[PDB]
Amino acid sequence: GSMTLSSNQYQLPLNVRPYTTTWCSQSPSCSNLLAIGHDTGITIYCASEEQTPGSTGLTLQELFTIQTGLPTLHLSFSSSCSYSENSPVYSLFLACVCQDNTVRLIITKNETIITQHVLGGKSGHHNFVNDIDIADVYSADNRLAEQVIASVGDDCTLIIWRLTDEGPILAGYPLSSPGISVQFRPSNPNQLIVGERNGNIRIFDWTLNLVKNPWLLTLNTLPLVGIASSLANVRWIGSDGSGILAMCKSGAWLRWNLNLLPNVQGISLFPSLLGACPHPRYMDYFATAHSQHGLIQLINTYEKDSNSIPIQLGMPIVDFCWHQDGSHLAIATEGSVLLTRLMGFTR
Repeated sequence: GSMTLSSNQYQLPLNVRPYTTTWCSQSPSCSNLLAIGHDTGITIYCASEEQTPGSTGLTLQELFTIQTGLPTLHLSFSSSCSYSENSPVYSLFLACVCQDNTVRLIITKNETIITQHVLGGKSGHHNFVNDIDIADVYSADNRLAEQVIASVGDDCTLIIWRLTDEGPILAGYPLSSPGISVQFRPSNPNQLIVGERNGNIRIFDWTLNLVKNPWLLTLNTLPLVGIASSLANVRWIGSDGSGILAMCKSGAWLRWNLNLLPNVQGISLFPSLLGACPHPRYMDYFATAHSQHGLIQLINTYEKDSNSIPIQLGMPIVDFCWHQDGSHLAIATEGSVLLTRLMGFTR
């Protein structure tokens, strides 16, 4: 089944290859900002309402480009991003992964990198970094105590990198196979979830008091089901992280709510190289792409036979993400970015 929608497409400069897309949802004032990581940096767009009469849909305006000089492969905005008028200035805080296998915190005034912290050499990952996330930690004082960056790689380690009122604190934790996803728990920056290539799913409170088994809980997709039987990503679902959604590269997906099996399982119409993209408002929904062919399936976890395919492009999809409003998707192709509004989520 198809879906009613409208899409605008914006050409990227002919020499610009995109790698990653993310909305600045973590910060309320900046939630209309879209970042595209590409081969020489990060380009920031602002989504706003169209000016020509009779268009409730959003348009995209390119703002500026943060120069890095090399590919940016993964990217996450922090909750400290802010905007102020009076010459308007965006103050951005971005965690990212670059082609040199560094994990970074990039702090900006519009395009200008005022401060940059770079984790590389011997302190950082010793192989490809596959994913990154960032969380802001506030103490009993209610001020910003720490910014915490988590990253996982093919060196089979999880790195926790805290930038404190004391300076940096670095910690590495061993995994049983390459770390392919990491995400802090919504509403609980003390906890995170790690997906491993082999199907292991680590839940971790990094603040408790290194060992071989620091996890609170390890789930596992392997008995319930590079491209194989597992695993593309795993994500928290719900405002409080009351659920977990895991997606294998085959398209097999699993959901747990928080006899010892998952609450529900299924399989996407297509393989899922990038993994699942959970809906930001309706926890029963997630999107998954056939990235090489340019298809996106929208799956409702409690309604099987709902073969909903809102998107077919006839060209590969590089990455995609939901806008916080839950109606728009941003989709990067090899030479463009699309802004797509699904009318059924309207709103």
